[PDB]
Amino acid sequence: PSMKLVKFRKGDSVGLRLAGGNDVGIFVAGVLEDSPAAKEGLEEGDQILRVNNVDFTNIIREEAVLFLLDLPKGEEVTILAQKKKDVYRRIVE
Repeated sequence: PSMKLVKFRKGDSVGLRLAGGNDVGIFVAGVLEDSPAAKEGLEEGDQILRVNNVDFTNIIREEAVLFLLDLPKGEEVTILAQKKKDVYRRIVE
């Protein structure tokens, strides 16, 4: 509708730093310089809605982190996201 659907190959890690969790949702807090996730256009302040076929709209940050780590190395990741800069800037507190 007015979102982002990105597909990139995970190398060693997804290179995403995460903020939020549970109620507020999972947000990109940092995207590693020149990583596949960056090149595909993911950016600090996007909300992550779905990773592959897993809904990310009510997940505890620590499970989100591990799930991203647990994605298999060298495989294609599909991320559904939406830019929520304003909510994000409020959220990080």
